[PDB]
Amino acid sequence: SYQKLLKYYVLNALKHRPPKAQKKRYLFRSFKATKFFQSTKLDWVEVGLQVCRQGYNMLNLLIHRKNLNYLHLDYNFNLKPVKTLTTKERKKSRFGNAFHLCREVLRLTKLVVDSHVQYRLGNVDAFQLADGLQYIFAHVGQLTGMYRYKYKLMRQIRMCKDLKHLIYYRFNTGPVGKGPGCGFWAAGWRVWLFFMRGITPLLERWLGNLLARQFEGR
Amino acid sequence: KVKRSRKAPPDGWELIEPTLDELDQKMREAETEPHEGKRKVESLWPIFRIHHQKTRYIFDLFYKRKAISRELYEYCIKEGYADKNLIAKWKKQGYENLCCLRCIQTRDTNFGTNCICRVPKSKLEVGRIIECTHCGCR
Amino acid sequence: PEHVRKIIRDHGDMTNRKFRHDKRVYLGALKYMPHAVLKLLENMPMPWEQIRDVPVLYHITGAISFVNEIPWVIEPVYISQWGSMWIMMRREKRDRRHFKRMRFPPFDDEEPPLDYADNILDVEPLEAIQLELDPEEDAPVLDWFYDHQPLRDSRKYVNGS
Amino acid sequence: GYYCNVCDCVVKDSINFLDHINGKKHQRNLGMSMRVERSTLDQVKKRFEVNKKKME
Amino acid sequence: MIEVVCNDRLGKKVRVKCNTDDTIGDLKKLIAAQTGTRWNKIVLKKWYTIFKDHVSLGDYEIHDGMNLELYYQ
Amino acid sequence: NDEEEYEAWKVRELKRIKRDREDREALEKEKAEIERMRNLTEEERRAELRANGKVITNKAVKGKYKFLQKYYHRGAFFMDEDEEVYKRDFSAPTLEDHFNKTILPKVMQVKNFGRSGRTKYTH
Amino acid sequence: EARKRELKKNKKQRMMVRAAVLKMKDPKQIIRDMEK
Amino acid sequence: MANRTVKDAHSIHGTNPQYLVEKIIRTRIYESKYWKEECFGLTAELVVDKAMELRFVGGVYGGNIKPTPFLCLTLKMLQIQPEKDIIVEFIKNEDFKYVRMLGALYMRLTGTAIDCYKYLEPLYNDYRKIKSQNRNGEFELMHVDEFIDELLHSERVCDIILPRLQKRYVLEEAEQ
RNA sequence: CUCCGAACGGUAAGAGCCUAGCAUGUAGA
RNA sequence: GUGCUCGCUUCGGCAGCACAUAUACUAAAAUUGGAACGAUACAGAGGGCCCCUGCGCAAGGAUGA
RNA sequence: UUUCUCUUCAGAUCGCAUAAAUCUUUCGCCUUUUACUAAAGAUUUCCGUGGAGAGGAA
Ligand SMILES: O=P(O)(O)O[C@H]1[C@H](OP(=O)(O)O)[C@H](OP(=O)(O)O)[C@H](OP(=O)(O)O)[C@@H](OP(=O)(O)O)[C@H]1OP(=O)(O)O
Repeated sequence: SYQKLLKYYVLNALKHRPPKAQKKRYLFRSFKATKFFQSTKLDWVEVGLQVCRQGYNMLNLLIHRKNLNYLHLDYNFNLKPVKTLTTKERKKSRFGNAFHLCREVLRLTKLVVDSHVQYRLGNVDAFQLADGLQYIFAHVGQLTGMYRYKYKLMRQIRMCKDLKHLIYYRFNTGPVGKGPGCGFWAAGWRVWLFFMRGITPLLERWLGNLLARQFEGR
Repeated sequence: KVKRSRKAPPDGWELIEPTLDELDQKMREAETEPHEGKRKVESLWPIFRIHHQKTRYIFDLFYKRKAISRELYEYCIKEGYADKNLIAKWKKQGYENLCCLRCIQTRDTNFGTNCICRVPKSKLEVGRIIECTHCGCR
Repeated sequence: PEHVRKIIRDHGDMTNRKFRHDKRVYLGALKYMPHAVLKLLENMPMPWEQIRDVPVLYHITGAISFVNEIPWVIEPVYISQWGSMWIMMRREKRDRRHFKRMRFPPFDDEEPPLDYADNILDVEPLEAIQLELDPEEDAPVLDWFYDHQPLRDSRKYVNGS
Repeated sequence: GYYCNVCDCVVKDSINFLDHINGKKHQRNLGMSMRVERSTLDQVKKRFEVNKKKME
Repeated sequence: MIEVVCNDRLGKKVRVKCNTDDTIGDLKKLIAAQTGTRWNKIVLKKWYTIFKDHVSLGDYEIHDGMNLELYYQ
Repeated sequence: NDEEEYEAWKVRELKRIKRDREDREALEKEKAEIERMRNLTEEERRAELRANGKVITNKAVKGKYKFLQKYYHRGAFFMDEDEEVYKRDFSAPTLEDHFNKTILPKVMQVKNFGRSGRTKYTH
Repeated sequence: EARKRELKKNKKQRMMVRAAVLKMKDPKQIIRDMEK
Repeated sequence: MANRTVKDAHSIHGTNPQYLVEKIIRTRIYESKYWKEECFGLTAELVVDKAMELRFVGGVYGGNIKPTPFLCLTLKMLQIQPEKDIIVEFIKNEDFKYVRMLGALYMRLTGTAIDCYKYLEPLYNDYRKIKSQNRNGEFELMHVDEFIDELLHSERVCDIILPRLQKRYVLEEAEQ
């Protein structure tokens, strides 16, 4: 684990050239100038639930525009069939690339949001919360089905799995020797933040390429 | 809408409770109201009316009546009950009373950013019809 | 403030509530500019002060509530916070025998939780792992340590808003 | 198998035929039978008469 | 002990490790533990050969790798 | 059996009424149990008192993978139930781990024409 | 590997020929005209 | 046609007008033998006749998803969307049982939580019997108190998922 | 000695009967 | 609506002063008609263009001049 | 005194750390491709950041 962490660290140290470009291009700074945006002060859990509902609504309207009346996401973003579409329909729902990935990403997001909603809605409410978050990053390593759209995940997932045992042998030392150490997401959440920050433009490009095919032509 | 502030309220908070919570109950009723009947945005008029009433009350208490202290005139806005920028808009001589933007000219927003009642009483309301898409401030 | 919630009243309908006219880019920008998963992946409410504010830019039709806020946690205060949390989590793992933290899927298989916490939200236990500090040695780091923005009304330790 | 008189068609199955007259074009031509929500007293009579006939 | 592939062409290619002489209720428990759906809602098929919640596993004689088209109730 | 029905209607009403009050006091009992554990952690005994069980919902009684037996993930989606189907010691050869994987010539990870990965925990 | 594509092309041609044969003298083409 | 009630519907703010039930189970209700009969139209009156003639309280059975006429008729009344007066009349009906059961169920799925408690509390005194079909087809005799206990306290008392009704503590702290 | 992967290369093509969630909002007299 | 005329002239008001100057795919509506390779019955295989899946002018599968 | 607007110049570990993509080379694979593996070089995209006019609240 420490070997892999040091490997990532040194490989980061190498690819480090002084960046000076882009002319200071900022987003969410010109949107508010137009009438397609309005600022507000809304609680964080509210914003998360709003984002999850908006994502589900977007995907549902996508699937409905395609006139597929036999599929369902189920609000955990696990695309569920209905009646064994196998005449000519299973060849019509072979997304593979972006629907898979957007589904995985929104599944992770809605999962974290609903975990904190249960915290506010009377969960364990103790350190069990942070333990759950640690298990959630483990699940994003394994449970969340993002492998197919991108296999480069395994780098950061091995990073998270090594970061795991980096903590327990610093946390589970002394009285706590075997039990589940709830740990922290000081590094996990950090890595996934960097990940999403780097991969936002890929999905911007894929949606720019796909929306024209489902809304303009081919 | 009282959720939390990580501290105790000021001394003169007990006087604010009944009227403030009455207005908050009106807001909660207008928030869970039905959509059937509201044409396109008719549901979003009374929310602005209630917000205007709340700002009116807290402003009359702040220094119009000189009843509320200096802590409440910042702590009531520090926690979410009224708008500071809106009251700053009220400080002007022209901005007497109007909504956010429903009859304004081309402001920073493509439709408007000045006020709902910003139109004049002597020339607006073309012919006889007075209305406003954002707040209906005739 | 509450314009957002009434803007969420429409989830899909037959031209009932802004369904037809407010659909096409309501899908487009919804799928094209996610840019909120990152913000929610970058605007954790800091559970020691889990009452976060989270300013949110929202499209009018209700496409996405984008967050404009950015975290600027002070490095040494940040590290002291997470170290106190480290000690308290070790304490709670040592003392407690039976540890229930296995609520892995929430939302209950197509049960949207948008109720009783997307509302007035009477429940708010924001006193999770706030360590009880004795003001004898921990005095100067007392009143600016259990607040997620300990710089607003400072005027000496904060360059601005 | 099943054959309709007004619909002017024949279905070679049971469930496939059951899903025919319930929303048929000729069934629609026979008359618009949109469910009109009866008055509150309608349920009252539907309860009273059925309690008096079936039970009593 | 047996390894089964609870598969599907809709983002669910799951690998559950089932017992030898076990039932299918426990297999559905494992499929839910690895898939993320309620227990009683899962369905397993192989061209409409709907496996039931009481017929055992060795009864059909499943062996290592026998994939199963997953569906939901 | 009307006399028996009214007798059990209170039997259910008592349990259902007992669950309500038992749920309210549990929030105070949980906080009180932390307070009892607080003083217990404070001045009960310096490594001279446990009053515990180290209870865990599902004990993962693991074994030892032979040489390259796959890392099987149980799946952390349902563990509060404490179902007995989980306690089975998933440390067995599933499909191809039955072999020794030592008599082989040099090594065989997978000849499926996809060996992107390269690792065996040698270092 | 290309033999699969060749067989697929041959099968597609045969299917098109069979469809044309069934449609040219179809019940809607031949037997339908038999009544006229 | 099985889209809307007549021409318009006050959309239940939870999920949707008709889609409060899972889409899978809904599509199964449509592709069903019982959906053939009584689906020609049932607004307010004939629902009463079709309701009392089915003495079961259950959801899905069989290896395939087999909907009971109880569940299908709940969905029929859901698509019909009657007024609250009729539902209150059915809630206060002691002679017929399953009509009151359906009133309670639709009130749970269609109604504010305040009214849910206000109209479901007095159903906590019927120690009578209720017939219910298990998933394996076998029936079971269940008391009505147990039914409402699973309805309010527990989730998915039937195959349907419930839209997260509040805890009694918050409402007791705020209201009645 | 714990590194765990997904899609395509896959389901013959067929004539008779039948049922449906979706979409325009206007020019003009 | 706001503040003011050493105004008419009271504290009822009368007239004037200056600030504020034009939102709106207008309508909560109206009518308008169609498509599953979808289940069912039936015989049971010797060069480019128009389409579909799809992120790549990656790849894949297809009737209609 | 405090903030928001924006045209503008950055070679300061512009950011006491660290994401991806494109192209060109070198390995491992390889049944075709897309997803890939681990090393070098370069160009961009995203989370950003620094220093200088003018214009808007306390
Ligand atoms: O079973 P071990 O080989 O001893 O390792 C386990 C295992 O992690 P790894 O398999 O990746 O090494 C557990 O992870 P999961 O099986 O749950 O995925 C993890 O438990 P957590 O998930 O809570 O982190 C933790 O076990 P524990 O919680 O007891 O610390 C850990 O190390 P140990 O089992 O040796 O402690």
